[PDB]
Amino acid sequence: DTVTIRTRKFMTNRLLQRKQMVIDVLHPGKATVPKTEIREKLAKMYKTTPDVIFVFGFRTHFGGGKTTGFGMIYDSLDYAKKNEPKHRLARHGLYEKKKTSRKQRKERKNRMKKVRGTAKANVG
Amino acid sequence: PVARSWVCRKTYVTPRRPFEKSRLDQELKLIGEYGLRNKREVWRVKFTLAKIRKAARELLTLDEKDPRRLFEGNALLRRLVRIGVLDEGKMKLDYILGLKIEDFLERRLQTQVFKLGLAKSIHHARVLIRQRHIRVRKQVVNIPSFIVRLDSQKHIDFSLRSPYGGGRPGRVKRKNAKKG
Amino acid sequence: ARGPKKHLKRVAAPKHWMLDKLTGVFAPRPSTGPHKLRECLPLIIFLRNRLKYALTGDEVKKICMQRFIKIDGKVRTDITYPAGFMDVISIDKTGENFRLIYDTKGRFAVHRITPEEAKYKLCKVRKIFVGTKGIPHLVTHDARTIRYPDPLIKVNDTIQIDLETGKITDFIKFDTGNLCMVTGGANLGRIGVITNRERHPGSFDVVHVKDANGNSFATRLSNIFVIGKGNKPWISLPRGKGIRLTIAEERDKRLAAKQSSG
RNA sequence: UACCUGGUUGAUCCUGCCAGUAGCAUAUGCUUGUCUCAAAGAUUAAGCCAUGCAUGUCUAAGUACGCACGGCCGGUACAGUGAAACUGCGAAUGGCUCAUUAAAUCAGUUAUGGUUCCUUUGGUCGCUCGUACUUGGAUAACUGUGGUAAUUCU
RNA sequence: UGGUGACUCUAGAUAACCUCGGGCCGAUCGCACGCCGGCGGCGACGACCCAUUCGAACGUCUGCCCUAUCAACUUUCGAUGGUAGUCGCCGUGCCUACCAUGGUGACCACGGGUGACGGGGAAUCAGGGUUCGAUUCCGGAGAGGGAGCCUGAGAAACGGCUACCACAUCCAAGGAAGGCAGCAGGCGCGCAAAUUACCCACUCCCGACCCGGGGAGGUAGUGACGAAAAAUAACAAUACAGGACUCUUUCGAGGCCCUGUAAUUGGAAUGAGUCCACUUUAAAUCCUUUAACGAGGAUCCAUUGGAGGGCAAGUCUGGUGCCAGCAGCCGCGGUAAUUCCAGCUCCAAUAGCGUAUA
RNA sequence: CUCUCGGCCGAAGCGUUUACUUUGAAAAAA
Ligand SMILES: [Mg+2]
Ligand SMILES: [Mg+2]
Ligand SMILES: [Mg+2]
Ligand SMILES: [Mg+2]
Ligand SMILES: [Mg+2]
Ligand SMILES: [Mg+2]
Ligand SMILES: [Mg+2]
Ligand SMILES: [Mg+2]
Ligand SMILES: [Mg+2]
Ligand SMILES: [Mg+2]
Ligand SMILES: [Mg+2]
Ligand SMILES: [Mg+2]
Ligand SMILES: [Mg+2]
Ligand SMILES: [Mg+2]
Ligand SMILES: [Mg+2]
Ligand SMILES: [Mg+2]
Ligand SMILES: [Mg+2]
Ligand SMILES: [Mg+2]
Ligand SMILES: [Mg+2]
Ligand SMILES: [Mg+2]
Ligand SMILES: [Mg+2]
Ligand SMILES: [Mg+2]
Ligand SMILES: [Mg+2]
Ligand SMILES: [Mg+2]
Ligand SMILES: [Mg+2]
Ligand SMILES: [Mg+2]
Ligand SMILES: [Mg+2]
Ligand SMILES: [Mg+2]
Ligand SMILES: [Mg+2]
Ligand SMILES: [Mg+2]
Ligand SMILES: [Mg+2]
Ligand SMILES: [Mg+2]
Ligand SMILES: [Mg+2]
Ligand SMILES: [Mg+2]
Ligand SMILES: [Mg+2]
Ligand SMILES: [Mg+2]
Ligand SMILES: [Mg+2]
Ligand SMILES: [Mg+2]
Ligand SMILES: [Mg+2]
Ligand SMILES: [Mg+2]
Ligand SMILES: [Mg+2]
Ligand SMILES: [Mg+2]
Ligand SMILES: [Mg+2]
Ligand SMILES: [Mg+2]
Ligand SMILES: [Mg+2]
Repeated sequence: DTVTIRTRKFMTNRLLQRKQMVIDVLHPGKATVPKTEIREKLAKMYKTTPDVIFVFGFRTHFGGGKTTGFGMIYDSLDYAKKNEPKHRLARHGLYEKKKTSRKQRKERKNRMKKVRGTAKANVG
Repeated sequence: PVARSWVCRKTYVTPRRPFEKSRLDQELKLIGEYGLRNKREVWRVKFTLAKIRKAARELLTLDEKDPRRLFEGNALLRRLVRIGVLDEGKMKLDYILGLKIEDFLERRLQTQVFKLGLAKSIHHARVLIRQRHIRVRKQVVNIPSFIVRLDSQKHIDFSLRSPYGGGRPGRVKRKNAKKG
Repeated sequence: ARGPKKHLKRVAAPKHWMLDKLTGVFAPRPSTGPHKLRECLPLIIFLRNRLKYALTGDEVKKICMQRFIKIDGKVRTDITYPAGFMDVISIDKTGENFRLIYDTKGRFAVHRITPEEAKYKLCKVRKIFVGTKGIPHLVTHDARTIRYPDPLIKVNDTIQIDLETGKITDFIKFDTGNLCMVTGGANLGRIGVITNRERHPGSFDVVHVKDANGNSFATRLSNIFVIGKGNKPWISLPRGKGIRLTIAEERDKRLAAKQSSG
């Protein structure tokens, strides 16, 4: 019941299709608010669904009163899917990486650097 | 190459003659009265003041009418005022050279807490600050040597998180209450 | 080094870009283009730093590929494409139109403009050469080269160019009693009226300029840029009227702004 | 902070160095709870080097007849994703080190009216009076037959 | 016609020239589909040549450490200048041909040395200096040593190639392949220096490209090079022990200040740690946020040097007896050692402190 | 210090030349 959302710098990008802003949080007793919570409070301010909003970079000040971050709120889910850097989509679980390491595709790369045409595909 | 800042300074200088009765006694007194940790803390202050005295001395050779003397001087005096050392009567340039160590050892948070009578001994104070019971405005300060600005002095508190002003009891009262 | 250099170290970037030591080893290295790199702005500095629109290089990239940004009415999809003094950035989506002028302090500032005024720019004429069947040629500071100009246009004259047709509408001749900005130098970003121009053969030509506050200073002729006829500038001026300030008075500017704030 | 003490003589004043005293970097001995920063195979051997990686690249817009996929509707020249290969571009930057190098490098200063310049930006691109509703041959991937202990061989 | 401080400039007119180891004039691609059998909108590549940008390359003026146990130097083989060329991208003894006999030097040439890459800078400093700058920015050089070229706008390129020298790998003995002064890591050298870690999220770069790639870079690990903040206790009572102000002729009294020591009591306060969850982040880590536990004696204990003088601090106590030993220097040690070896004490700086060396 | 043009003042001159001095502009960022 005691948690407070204020929004400091605020701007609208017509060109990224988003409401892009700074998020302030008052949480005097508690440990830092989890993001899945803060999205809800934030959501009910701008009346939009939870889905479409992305908060990050939360930092808590010494002595435990306040927390500062960024958030950005997209018009359509889809716009988000295009415009958002992917890892953030992945914290929501929309986008999924490939689990191959760097040594992996590096090795495979130098392997098929050694053969001619159709044979390249036969290597892994 | 890298993305890193290399800048740093030394915050103090160690005296030329290591052992002299005079220095040792005077600096011991300074240590005791304000409850400092080691001779370093004294040299630290002594050095920060020393810089100021150098700036001033190298303004004083310049003519009054010079833009730089006027501007740079007014800045220096202003900082020196708002920390609480100088007054606005004495706000001329030369009264700077009239400054002593004690004056900065005044405006340390450690001593301010003991002057405002929040803590009952100087050392009790140094503990109290480090123990996070102390706060400035809404801000909690963990450092004994935090120079307290003139205007920020009027609010120095017991920090609503703590037992003292903020009504939750500590570990110790908790245990004695769980036995009884 | 064998051949040309493609990187720019962050620290050696041009000062007035205002970059930080902390966030990288490099900086943008403006692509080759119309304005000299030392002098100019890259689109990515301007768009993500001055304007704050984009946070990172990548968000910017996503901006230029929706082909939003137009420089002089044409889409530039290159993010490091240099814009420079006296240049127009049009963003159609926000209806925002920026011209690039120098501050008093010598930095490019964000300066907003009427959609009307955005339809033209000023240029300096760097040289005049005749070529190919006696046809006269203009070269601006923008590198725009223009043929069949009015024979009355001589060197160091300003032209007004329609950005649509790329054709000169009318021009201002370089003379005492006209109104200029210093483009690069110590005095960069200042505005005044030409008092005097002294000529040293075999060297730089020295120009004296006087303010609206009556202060005077010199530059090299190449650094002068003639904005207006008599006392009245053709372009909109930036918020700072283009007159510098002794530090001392600027401090009091700030202070009065602190006492009137509340 | 514009600073000096001990040491020659039985004692004294000197010249005078030795020693002390404070920083600063490299090493090193002992010790070490907390947090923020952060240098780090330069000196001697620009001595030697296993192994892995450090430079690749496709839009709608240069070449697709790989069924590799699917793909629909199937005489549609070519629907579409697309490995490979040809083509284009890049590999001259960046990274490392300090052997050489003493008006050389280099710094400020100037010049190119004494030259070259991928690219980018703008200019030009029916100014020439004399099979085109489209031209010629080859080659790679691919198919196959191979060689050599050995290769990013052919 | 136009332009410069100045052209053998730019533009114009005339005669011709034009390389088969050829110069320009688009035999090309996409998306929309529309108009009166014809017409065309936007783009993508191309392209000779101007101009421009990034440059690059040669020149100008002034500036460098030590050395005379280097005083004359260069010129038959270009030294200095002249004239015509060749070569080059052009200016030039750059190179050839022919002439001239010059050019440099105590204002230090020429030669040698440098534990010499040059700067921006660093350390130290009253004023003046001295020393250092391999090292993150700028410039130069180099990729085992030399040399020589292909390709190209651009290399005399080394994660291209061709030799020779030095090294070293494979071999079926015919042959083949090498270049860590990129990142890691290994050997050797040494007084002397980190993980065969995770990443393209940031910063920028390259590409036909919004999409791919990057040991450039970023992030962790190791890190007492160095720099910043900063714990190891605070409080109260007593118990005294003491001391200063007040009262008393003194005895004494004081509820008034302080201080120590308390194998005195007392609960209050916290971080170190352990540790749920959040946050952090490309994924983690740390910090910060926060629940839960977590402080009374050898514990959750501070060490390094010192204790004759310089120089701060012992005429202690026991051992040694010109030995072992200390001692930077002056000195100490030969049976009462304020200097050794130790126990006690105290003294200096303090999460630091000693040694050696520039 | 002085004359030829332009709107009594600017461009044109020179005065022997330097050193010294003050002033301007140029001096990458870190
Ligand atoms: Mg390089
Ligand atoms: Mg000139
Ligand atoms: Mg004697
Ligand atoms: Mg004696
Ligand atoms: Mg000495
Ligand atoms: Mg902690
Ligand atoms: Mg080495
Ligand atoms: Mg060396
Ligand atoms: Mg290829
Ligand atoms: Mg290109
Ligand atoms: Mg073009
Ligand atoms: Mg085959
Ligand atoms: Mg000649
Ligand atoms: Mg010649
Ligand atoms: Mg000859
Ligand atoms: Mg050397
Ligand atoms: Mg040096
Ligand atoms: Mg260096
Ligand atoms: Mg290194
Ligand atoms: Mg370098
Ligand atoms: Mg090289
Ligand atoms: Mg080697
Ligand atoms: Mg090329
Ligand atoms: Mg080579
Ligand atoms: Mg290599
Ligand atoms: Mg290379
Ligand atoms: Mg290595
Ligand atoms: Mg060893
Ligand atoms: Mg080390
Ligand atoms: Mg990246
Ligand atoms: Mg990518
Ligand atoms: Mg690296
Ligand atoms: Mg670590
Ligand atoms: Mg150490
Ligand atoms: Mg430290
Ligand atoms: Mg920790
Ligand atoms: Mg305890
Ligand atoms: Mg001890
Ligand atoms: Mg002893
Ligand atoms: Mg002593
Ligand atoms: Mg003593
Ligand atoms: Mg010693
Ligand atoms: Mg001694
Ligand atoms: Mg010492
Ligand atoms: Mg500077």
